[PDB]
Amino acid sequence: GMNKMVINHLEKLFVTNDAATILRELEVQHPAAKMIVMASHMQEQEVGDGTNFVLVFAGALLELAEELLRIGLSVSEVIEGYEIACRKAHEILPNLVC
Amino acid sequence: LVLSQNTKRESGRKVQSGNINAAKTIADIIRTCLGPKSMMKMLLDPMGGIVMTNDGNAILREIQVQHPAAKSMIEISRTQDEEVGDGTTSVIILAGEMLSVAEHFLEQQMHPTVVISAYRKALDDMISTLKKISIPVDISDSDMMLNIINSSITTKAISRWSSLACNIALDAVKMVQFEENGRKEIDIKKYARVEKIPGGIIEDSCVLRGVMINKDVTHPRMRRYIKNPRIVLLDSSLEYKKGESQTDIEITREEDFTRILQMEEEYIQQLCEDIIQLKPDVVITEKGISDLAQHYLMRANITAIRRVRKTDNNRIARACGARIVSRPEELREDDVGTGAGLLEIKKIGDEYFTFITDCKDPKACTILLRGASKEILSEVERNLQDAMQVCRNVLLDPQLVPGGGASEMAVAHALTEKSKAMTGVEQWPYRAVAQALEVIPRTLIQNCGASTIRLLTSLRAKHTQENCETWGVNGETGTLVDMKELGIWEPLAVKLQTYKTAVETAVLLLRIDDIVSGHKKKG
Amino acid sequence: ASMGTLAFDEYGRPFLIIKDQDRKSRLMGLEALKSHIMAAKAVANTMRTSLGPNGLDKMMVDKDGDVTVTNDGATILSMMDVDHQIAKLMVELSKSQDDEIGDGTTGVVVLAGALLEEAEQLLDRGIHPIRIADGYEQAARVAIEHLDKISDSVL
Amino acid sequence: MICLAAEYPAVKFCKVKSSVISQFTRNLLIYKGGELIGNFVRVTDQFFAVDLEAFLQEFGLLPEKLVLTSVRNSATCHSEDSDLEID
Amino acid sequence: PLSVFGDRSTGETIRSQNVMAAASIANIVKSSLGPVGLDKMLVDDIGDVTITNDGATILKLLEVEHPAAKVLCELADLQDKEVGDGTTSVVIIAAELLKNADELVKQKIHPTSVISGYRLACKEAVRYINENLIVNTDELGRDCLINAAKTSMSSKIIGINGDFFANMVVDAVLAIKYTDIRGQPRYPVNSVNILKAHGRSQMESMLISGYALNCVVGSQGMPKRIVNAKIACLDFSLQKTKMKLGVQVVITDPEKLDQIRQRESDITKERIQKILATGANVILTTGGIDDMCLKYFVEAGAMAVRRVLKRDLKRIAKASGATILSTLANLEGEETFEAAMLGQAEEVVQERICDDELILIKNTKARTSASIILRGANDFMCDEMERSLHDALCVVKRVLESKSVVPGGGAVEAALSIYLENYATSMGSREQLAIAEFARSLLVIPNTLAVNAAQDSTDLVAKLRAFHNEAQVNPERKNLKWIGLDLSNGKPRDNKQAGVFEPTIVKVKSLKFATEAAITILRIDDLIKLHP
Amino acid sequence: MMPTPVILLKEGTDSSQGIPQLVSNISACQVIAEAVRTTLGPRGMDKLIVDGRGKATISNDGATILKLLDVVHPAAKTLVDIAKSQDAEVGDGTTSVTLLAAEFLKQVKPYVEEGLHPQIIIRAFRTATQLAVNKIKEIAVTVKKADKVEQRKLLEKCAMTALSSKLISQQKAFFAKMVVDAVMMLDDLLQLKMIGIKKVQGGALEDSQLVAGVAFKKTFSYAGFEMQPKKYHNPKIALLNVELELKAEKDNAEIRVHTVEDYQAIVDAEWNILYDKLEKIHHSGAKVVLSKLPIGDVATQYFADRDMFCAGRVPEEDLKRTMMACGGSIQTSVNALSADVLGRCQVFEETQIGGERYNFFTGCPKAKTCTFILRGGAEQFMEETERSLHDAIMIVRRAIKNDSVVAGGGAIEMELSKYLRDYSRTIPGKQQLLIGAYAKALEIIPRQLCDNAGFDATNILNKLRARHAQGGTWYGVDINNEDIADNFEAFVWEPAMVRINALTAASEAACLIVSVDETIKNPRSTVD
Ligand SMILES: Nc1ncnc2c1ncn2[C@@H]1O[C@H](COP(=O)(O)OP(=O)(O)O)[C@@H](O)[C@H]1O
Ligand SMILES: Nc1ncnc2c1ncn2[C@@H]1O[C@H](COP(=O)(O)OP(=O)(O)O)[C@@H](O)[C@H]1O
Ligand SMILES: Nc1ncnc2c1ncn2[C@@H]1O[C@H](COP(=O)(O)OP(=O)(O)O)[C@@H](O)[C@H]1O
Ligand SMILES: [Mg+2]
Ligand SMILES: [Mg+2]
Ligand SMILES: [Mg+2]
Ligand SMILES: [Mg+2]
Ligand SMILES: [Mg+2]
Repeated sequence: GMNKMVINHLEKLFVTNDAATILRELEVQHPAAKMIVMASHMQEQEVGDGTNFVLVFAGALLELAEELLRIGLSVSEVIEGYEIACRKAHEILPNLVC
Repeated sequence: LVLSQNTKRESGRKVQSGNINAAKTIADIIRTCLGPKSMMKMLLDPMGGIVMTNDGNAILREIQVQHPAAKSMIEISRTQDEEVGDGTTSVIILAGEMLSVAEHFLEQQMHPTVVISAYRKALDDMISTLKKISIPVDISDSDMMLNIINSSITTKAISRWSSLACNIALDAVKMVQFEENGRKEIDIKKYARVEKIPGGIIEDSCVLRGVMINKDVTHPRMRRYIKNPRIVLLDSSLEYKKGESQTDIEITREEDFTRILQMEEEYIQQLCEDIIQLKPDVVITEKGISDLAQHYLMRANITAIRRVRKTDNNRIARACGARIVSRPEELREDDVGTGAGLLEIKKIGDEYFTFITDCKDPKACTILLRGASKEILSEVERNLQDAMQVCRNVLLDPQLVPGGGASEMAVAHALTEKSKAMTGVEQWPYRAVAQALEVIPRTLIQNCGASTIRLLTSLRAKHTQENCETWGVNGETGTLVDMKELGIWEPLAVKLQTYKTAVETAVLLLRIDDIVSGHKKKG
Repeated sequence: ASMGTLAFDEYGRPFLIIKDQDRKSRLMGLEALKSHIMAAKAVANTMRTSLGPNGLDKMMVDKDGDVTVTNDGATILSMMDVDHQIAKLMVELSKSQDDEIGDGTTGVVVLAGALLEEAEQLLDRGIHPIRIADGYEQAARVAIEHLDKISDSVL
Repeated sequence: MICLAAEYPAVKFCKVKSSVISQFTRNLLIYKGGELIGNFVRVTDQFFAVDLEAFLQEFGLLPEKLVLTSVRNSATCHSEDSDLEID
Repeated sequence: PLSVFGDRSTGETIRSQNVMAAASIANIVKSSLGPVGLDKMLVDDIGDVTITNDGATILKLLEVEHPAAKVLCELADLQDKEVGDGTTSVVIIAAELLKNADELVKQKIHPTSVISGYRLACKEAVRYINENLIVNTDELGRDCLINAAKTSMSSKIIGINGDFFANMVVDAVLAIKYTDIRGQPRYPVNSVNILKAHGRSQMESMLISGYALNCVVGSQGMPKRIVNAKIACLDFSLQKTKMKLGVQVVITDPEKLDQIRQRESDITKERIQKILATGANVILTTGGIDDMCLKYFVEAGAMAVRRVLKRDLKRIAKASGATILSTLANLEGEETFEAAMLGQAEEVVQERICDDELILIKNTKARTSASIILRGANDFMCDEMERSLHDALCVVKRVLESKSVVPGGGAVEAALSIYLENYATSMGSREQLAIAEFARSLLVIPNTLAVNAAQDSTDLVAKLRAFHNEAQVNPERKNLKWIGLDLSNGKPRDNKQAGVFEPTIVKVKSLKFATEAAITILRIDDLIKLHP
Repeated sequence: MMPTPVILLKEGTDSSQGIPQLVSNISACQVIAEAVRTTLGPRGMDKLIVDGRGKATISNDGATILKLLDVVHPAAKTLVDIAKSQDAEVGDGTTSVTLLAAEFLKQVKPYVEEGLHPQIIIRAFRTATQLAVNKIKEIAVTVKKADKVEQRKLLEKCAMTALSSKLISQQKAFFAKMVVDAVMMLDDLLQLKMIGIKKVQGGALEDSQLVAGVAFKKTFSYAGFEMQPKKYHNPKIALLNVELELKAEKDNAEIRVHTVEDYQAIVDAEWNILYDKLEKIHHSGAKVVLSKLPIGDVATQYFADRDMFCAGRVPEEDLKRTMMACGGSIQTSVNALSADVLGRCQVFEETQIGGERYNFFTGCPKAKTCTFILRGGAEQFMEETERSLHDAIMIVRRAIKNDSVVAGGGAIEMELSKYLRDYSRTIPGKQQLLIGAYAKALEIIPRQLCDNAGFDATNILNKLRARHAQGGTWYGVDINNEDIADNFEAFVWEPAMVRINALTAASEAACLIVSVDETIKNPRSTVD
């Protein structure tokens, strides 16, 4: 990954490749992006790493949700399938411990 | 400061994403205006007029945009409308779908040229499959032509009066058909004029065996009803006029002034006598007719009409079998138009209209439209234009292709089956643009109001069978129907043009990765 | 020759290096030396007329309208409302001469002006300015030794 | 004037704000060759397009009024070398 | 002190500014080079859209204020004028040459030495190209023309359809072939009328064996098809006669006015009667025709087309054997029209093309002409097809006139870089560095080709340079001179075998023009910009 | 792009991404280096920078020039940061760091333009820097003899090399001897605050002196001060932190009396408190009294009556320096003024230096401090003299820490370039180009020296390359002879840590600049 030079409203200079820091310094305005940022910050507070994973996975999930909604599915059905798959993934994850 | 201060330039993935999104927005504007269950839209012109239609071309024409990709899509709509006259909404939707499909791969590390090559291969295979699944048409069977026109007009507001509109369009097209010097033509634009008079009822609309103009006799004493007129058409005025060279006179004798005026009158009389020599009954001119000329014609019992437009005069010549002559002294017997079976100047509403409506074997016609208002009549005229364009497309090319998304699914399945033997990097865009054709059944189902996913899956499973190329979606009941039973068929030429135009629009918009703006015309 | 450099990019995007670089001037190379020598020459030529018994006074008026008729070079330069940086350097030189010795506050300015005037035509012939400074230092050492040699003592 | 622009391509219909150049706004500048020719403002006092067309044509201001080709033909205008036949 | 009313920038400041302007102009078009290049969309303030890939068009449409950038813009325009191909490559090469020359100058290398080195390097590169890197097209046959056209149309809106468009271009060029004095076969491209019309796909574009006019018959009464046409080309208007400014009609006897007015049109009547009595069928005139003459032609059952372009009329007359007649006057002082002035064509029709009509003069005799009708999705696409088609026609003309072609895909650039790097060591001291930098700068083209394809530019160019160095060092491995880039797979490939050629004139002219432009901008060391 | 009815970031946010952003960063670094190029070498020139207030700063120091610039480019500020870092860690090389970093970036710009992955360039820089630092540590010359005269000579040579680029280069031997003498008297921590630097206008550069003691300006004398003697031949110094004047006993103290006798007693008590403090000071035997707090006029007159010297409001730094030089101790209470808390100096004297009165405490035999009294004809003259002396002092201190020296004039960097090129000629080839670019970039300093001197850079570069290749380590640029010479034998010496830190900082800055692919600037808040 490549570091990013981010200048906040106070002209302070941040150069980093930490996703949480980039989101914090960026002045996000869209409420949905704000919600994703809050999820990323919750991940940072709870664990301390994996924020960029949170952003990437959320973006991929929402893109594929848009695809599913366009191909004729309903929002509730997509949500139910996502929850079922998340439960299945949480079930599978302990079996992958090396 | 190398370039101008107002010059704006951007490049990269941002330009591609913006172009694809603009095309998608253009598609989404008119997505809900496809199929027999389409809903009309009201367009407010900058001039104050109201356009009320569901035809794609008019809606896209009455919209001003800034993004150049949107302008390209508007031009594609105009090209599809001008070339074949039908399938205008379908091509925009198809282009948007292919552009979204291409963006899918563009987000990955695939170069646009690979996508373009796959698109062109898919277009060639699409053309081949469409030609393969076509069926012939016997144009001598009026029933088949009427059914084709009906299937063309079921999606418009004129579908309420379907048989009347189909008969009008078919009769007008067959009547305007002409052949000369071994060259066939239809030429709906010039002849076969559609004239709309608000009021009355649409059921009273009809196609005339001749023409009709908004003109009245120049002098009341002339006959307003002639049984079997002989019609003479002219370009030149029937009035004394100046010459090109400066021709100042010089009068010294007393009687020269009176003599000059007498020669003016005598010239008018000579012109009128040359006209009368052919013994006509109606005289039509594209320019003025002098009052003395009116008197001299009236002494010979001749009806004279003046200030007729050149296009209307040509239409009259085609209808009554005459020839426009600009020099009355060079008027031959062949120039006199015999073949007009009736001429009648009658009153409709508060305006006088001239009818020549009993012609034997006319090569021009006027479609008299009567309706609730000007907007309704404009929509009816657009629908009739679509019907006549479809009729002439069938007459020129007698092939036929199943409609209602059956052809889309059949071609998609054929291309998908062909894609199993590629084993290349470009097979993915090939398959993904093959499946992009499923948008037409998808939007048909969506407009019908039924479940998209279940019906689309059922249709795909049906098309996986061997003899199911004609299985499509019923656009008004949301059920799978064999289109050889429903009867919805549409010309092969329209399908070919739509697919070519959509694929080439996608190709054109996929070759752009930089936008520069703000520079002046500089010539 | 001023207002920095006008490129604004190599590609088209904005290119800002220094705050308010559009309102900042800059002088480069020999032109800066020429301007400095010209300013110092002007100051020295102004101050040289007040040298010696036949020198003429300068009438200085401050911002309040007060009048100060004087011959003291250090006072004249102190009350002068210069803006050029080299002129301020000349004023500081005169004040330093006043502080350390108290006399000859005009001779220093005239001598510096003449030195820079000669250095101007030396630079026009392609000599590096540091070489000129080194030669001036060597000659100053020689002159100081000669002054010590020819000095005389008083009771 | 948008409609008239289609009829008369040679004209250069344009707009301008009053601020970019108080009585100016509350209470049609024709230029030909760089000098003012027509000097009519508040033309609403003296509506649809052909009315304005007649209003301007009555004073010999609007130029006198063509077939719509496929799209266009022009390619270039330079030393063509002509279509020399032989020798 | 100087008191000049303006801005004066001198030395390294102005040198860097000039190099910055050249580099910006280069970067404007660097992304439109090679088959993996992409088109650009240009929007005016009016809102017009011009999708294009041609470098000359892009640089002509842009608004440029820096003179050092205007120099490269007119350089591209000149390269387009005298060659027609390689307008982007010449700009890129010139900008890179200027960049490396400035880099050398900043190391206290005098600009005169750099200019001398650049001149020597350019001369030696041209000599090496002419002596080692040219393939005679005599033994290749017709395949060389097709391959050259396909290579020219790569990186264009018609690149994929090259298999068909190259055949169209070659046939069109060979149709207009003629030989002048000295037995030189000259190919007058730009005599092929390019007609654009949206509608069917690209593959429905038609090559007309004859000529195509973007004009229709004057009157609807005339027939729209003549089988055995007798074309009459005229250069005067057929209207009512009007006496000249020096002649004025003054009538003293009223009995003569009617005769005057009668003759006023009877003169034109007699002229048309002669024209039609000689046996003519199709009449084309640059001037206008009024309704009376149109009715004369309608009655005669002939064709009459007005407002025909002068160049189109000249092409039709030369193709069909007709002679332009600005007037009907013989050396006997009479008013006559001979049948020897009539051109003949096997057919003249009026076809409908997407709700519009154009006149097709088909299969003219005494000479063969050609025209191309381009069908596209919209106007912008047709414009791009026309530009690419003109580029292909120019390339084919260059290949046919001078029968030498060079391998494409950066093979020439890599070979020249290696050869000049070797040769620089044998000439001068500082100009040796100048020639070395010229050789290095020549490598920008393969680098840009690799970069635009998102391939490993450094490794690929290193492999190409290794191949060419082995070819030059080893006499027996001399067959590797044709090794060029294959951006489809991102690996070196023998481009001569693959069929990637281009005229030698393109490379030679681009090199000379880039060297001259670089020298011109390098000679500047001071700028005075007076305030208007 | 599209209107996007709800925008993602704040309106006015600027974003740049891709190769153009990185090459723009490299160009900005080039501009920053150009802003300071001509201040390098014995022929370097000073720069005059004027701030908004109109004050002029004249300097030959790269760090000072870069700080005075209002650099706002995010990439360019890294050069200023590394220059300040070099100034903090070493004190010299503030121009070399910026030149080397910008030259690294310029060398790798062509490879950046052709789509090379920045991580490869970063790895190449890391490897080259590690190898260069190892080579410097290997070939640096050290003498393990602990000889006083040899160590003194090494210190003097290092100081002369550090000073031979400033306006005091003509008297560089004099100032280097002064600096070396000043540094060795520091005890163990080499604290910079123990070397006072006084600037007095008027006088020649050679008139500046190093006081083996402490000197400070006279501090606002009161009435009766001129009656005190101004020279003592063995004075005892009473360093104090005490306010010696009539004042309220405490801020919140209040006196409540109901008798005139108690009123008179209170007045006499205040007078007796002051006189008791003064008498306790006087009976200690001290003759010079220095206090951080003000000394009142009554105390001044009392001391004058006893023929004693007083000086109130002395700065805290000057009191600490006086205590370190003399050996006493600063006292806040005068109750126990034993002989162990009183400083002693051989001679105290108040003299005039160019229109200012200064107090001199000379003759201290165990003094751990010094005081430079810099004479000059202008304020900026003295400021630049102080900056040059600071550079020399930092070099001498670092040399005290470790006496490892290398030859200057680009000789060390020519040797490093030769070694790096030889190493790069033996690797597979992708890293070969980058390490060769690093080695070629290591040639900027001798080229800049030649350019500033006005020579022909290319000829000197070729001669240095030929001599280093054919054997020879310390061959650099000879400015006076317009040729090359063995700079080690020419006593152009530098501490090895200077070049080590310069290379480390330049490489880190280059890697940081290269590692960035996108710059985002949020709109400014509270613009007003
Ligand atoms: N009754 C129907 N049931 C299902 N599909 C239909 C029916 N009538 C028309 N269609 C389909 O709708 C499409 C025409 O949609 P329309 O709104 O006319 O778009 P356009 O105006 O662009 O032609 C045709 O492809 C045809 O196959
Ligand atoms: N099929 C191909 N394979 C490799 N290189 C090619 C191919 N076709 C063209 N090229 C090269 O791409 C380069 C760029 O050509 P282009 O930029 O399109 O022409 P112009 O410079 O006239 O715009 C040419 O030098 C040519 O040698
Ligand atoms: N006598 C000398 N001869 C040649 N070069 C010298 C001499 N003295 C110093 N240098 C060079 O000058 C450079 C230092 O210049 P200076 O501006 O004083 O400090 P900085 O290292 O901060 O640039 C060193 O690289 C050194 O090689
Ligand atoms: Mg992590
Ligand atoms: Mg339809
Ligand atoms: Mg005196
Ligand atoms: Mg080309
Ligand atoms: Mg130094």
